Amino acid sequence: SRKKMGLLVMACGTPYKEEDIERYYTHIRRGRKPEPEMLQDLKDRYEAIGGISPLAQITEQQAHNLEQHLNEIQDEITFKAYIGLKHIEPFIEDAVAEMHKDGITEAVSIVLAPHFSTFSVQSYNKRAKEEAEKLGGLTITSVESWYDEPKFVTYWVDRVKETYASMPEDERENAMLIVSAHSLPEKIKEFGDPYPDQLHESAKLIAEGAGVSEYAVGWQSEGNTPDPWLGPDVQDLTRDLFEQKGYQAFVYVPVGFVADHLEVLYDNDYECKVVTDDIGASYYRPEMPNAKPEFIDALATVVLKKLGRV
Ligand SMILES: *Cc1c(C)c(=O)n2c(=O)c(C)c(C)n12
Ligand SMILES: [Cl-]
Ligand SMILES: [Cl-]
Ligand SMILES: [Cl-]
Ligand SMILES: [Co+2]
Ligand SMILES: [Co+2]
Ligand SMILES: [Co+2]
Ligand SMILES: [Co+2]
Ligand SMILES: [Co+2]
Ligand SMILES: [Co+2]
Ligand SMILES: [Mg+2]
Ligand SMILES: [Mg+2]
Ligand SMILES: [Mg+2]
Repeated sequence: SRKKMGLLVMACGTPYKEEDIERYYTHIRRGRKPEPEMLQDLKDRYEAIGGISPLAQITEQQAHNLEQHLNEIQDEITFKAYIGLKHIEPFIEDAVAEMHKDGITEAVSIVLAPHFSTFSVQSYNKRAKEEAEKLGGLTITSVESWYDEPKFVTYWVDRVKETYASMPEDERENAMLIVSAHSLPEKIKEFGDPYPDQLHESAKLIAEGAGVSEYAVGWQSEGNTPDPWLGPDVQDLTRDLFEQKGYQAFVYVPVGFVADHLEVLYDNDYECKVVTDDIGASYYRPEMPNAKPEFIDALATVVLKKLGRV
């Protein structure tokens, strides 16, 4: 008799259509509606990267493929996936309430972001556990980080190796690897937040496995509050490294992100590409994991290790 468990898969969320941009960004901006010029700019950015609908499908495909793969690779537990999002429905609290309604009493959760931080992961896990306590009769064990799962490191190692192998010889010998995640306010350091240290370790592990001796760590997508954010930003970092040593190719691995959305398809593939085009360097950014089987198997291993079953 297989034990039934909920599988709570958490992520940032995306709009589902253009008419959701206003409410999604209002939520991100803590209740402040974007001005009309910003709404129009955002619509244009989503159009430029191919549209909203495909981006909105990825978390669903990740959760569905993870549920089915976990149920196939072991015989003790039957998982059912529930998606809980930060900035649009279904919200984290909606997902926990659905688990409770459906008779789930025991769940494991994972955030689709590999590094722990106090701003994101800790907040998602605390929200899920508080809703479970309010409803009663349900407990959640939560994954806190997974950047160091060997199967996840290997996903990026093999993509980097392929990109370097594809380069002309002069590029391969004069290239720079930039490994990045979403910036946060520097003030997280007051709490001892390990997020920066974990990004640096991701970068070390990926460069090491791929045999890439020249690499750098940067941040992207910072906000505009007056307090300093973690830097350097990838755009400034790229230009500075070019001025120092004249690299002919830049390879971007935004390891903090696991799915296509604006902060990769725009903040790397447009904003960093503007800089590389300006300095005459080639631009490379290997594929995001999305719902590919190699990545799903890494996530399933993370979950089963957390439960002590591997
Ligand atoms: C809020 C937001 C946007 C606009 C974006 O592109 N992304 C991501 O990639 C994440 C993880 C989050 C949150 N967002
Ligand atoms: Cl936590
Ligand atoms: Cl953990
Ligand atoms: Cl951790
Ligand atoms: Co247009
Ligand atoms: Co136009
Ligand atoms: Co199916
Ligand atoms: Co399937
Ligand atoms: Co550093
Ligand atoms: Co952001
Ligand atoms: Mg319409
Ligand atoms: Mg750990
Ligand atoms: Mg920006």
